[PDB]
Amino acid sequence: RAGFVANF
Amino acid sequence: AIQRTPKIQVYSRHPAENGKSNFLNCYVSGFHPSDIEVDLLKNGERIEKVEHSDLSFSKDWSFYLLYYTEFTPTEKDEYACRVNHVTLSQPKIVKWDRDM
Amino acid sequence: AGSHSMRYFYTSVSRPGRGEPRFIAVGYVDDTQFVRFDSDAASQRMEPRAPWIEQEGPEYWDEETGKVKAHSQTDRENLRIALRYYNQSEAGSHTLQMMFGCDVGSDGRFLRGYHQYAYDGKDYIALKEDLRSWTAADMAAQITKRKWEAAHVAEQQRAYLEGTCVDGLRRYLENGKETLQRTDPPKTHMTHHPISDHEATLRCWALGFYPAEITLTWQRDGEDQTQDTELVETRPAGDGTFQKWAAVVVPSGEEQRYTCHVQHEGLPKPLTLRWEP
Ligand SMILES: [Zn+2]
Repeated sequence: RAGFVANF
Repeated sequence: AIQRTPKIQVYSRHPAENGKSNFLNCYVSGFHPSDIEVDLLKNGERIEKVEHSDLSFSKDWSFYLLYYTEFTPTEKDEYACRVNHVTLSQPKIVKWDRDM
Repeated sequence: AGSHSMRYFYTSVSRPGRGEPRFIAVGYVDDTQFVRFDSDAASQRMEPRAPWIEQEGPEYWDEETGKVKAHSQTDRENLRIALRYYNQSEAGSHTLQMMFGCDVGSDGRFLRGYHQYAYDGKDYIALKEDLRSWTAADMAAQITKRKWEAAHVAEQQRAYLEGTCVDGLRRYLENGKETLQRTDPPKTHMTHHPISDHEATLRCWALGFYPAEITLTWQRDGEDQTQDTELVETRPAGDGTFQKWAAVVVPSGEEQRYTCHVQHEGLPKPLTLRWEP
């Protein structure tokens, strides 16, 4: 179950 | 941009015995960037129904791929893996050695 | 096994003049892949790659598909940001890789978490071990670090890694118990290959083992042969097991000075092998 990422 | 050359291993799933069906593997690892061409050869000719694993990478961010196909080895037939990558001047051909 | 990991690996590769970046995602429990997403594939869905993950209801597949597509979009944007940060042209192809995951012990307790990026194969930014701050590798990455500090990205990721990530891993381990918990020991043997009248190769083999973690070493007179050992990378057999061998070149007649040593979680005790003609 995956998490999330953010913009650079 | 970092570039790393592929490590190449060609090998059977099971110990070969002439006449018994098996799987021929070409494992390419440690390379970067990810674009790469991999063919399994039988007596110099490209084998057709060849599958491969989903692109993934190791702790050091280098990629690895497994290419495989069913096969039935014999005393006579030569097998090899041919690999091209941007780090290679020319395609690299690694012959299957049943003791490796 | 004594500890377990859940890991996701993301690769984006820009294709200038050929549309949006290629985006590939794969998820693993230990050394077993269980999902994939590939932007080139027609389904545009997260897809199963291990039997036990198909026990997940349809909500799962919809949700995981939504998340991986949102991830693809963000890393697409990320490739663009990086071009600007590094003042690179739109003509070149570039790679953005992302990995995250959690390790838990056999007691079900959190051991460590990861959340990190590499750009063109080099470390860009990574969540440190205490899950509270960032290792940013260069000038560009400090801009991202400042941005993520202000939005408290470290706390969001710590909560994910210690919470949902661990919950997910435990659930997968339950559903895939019959295969995921196995610790199949290597079957070992040794072979001898003459090179000349002066030398031969001794090769120690480990076959059929899971998980992939293994230590295979040669000793001469009880001493490490680190700088004289040919040691290949652990490789998949294709049937869910792994293979490895280590070899040494030995002077003729000196075979008995050499021992092969095998450590693997599946072994009741570490193995010592000798050449037995
Ligand atoms: Zn000593």
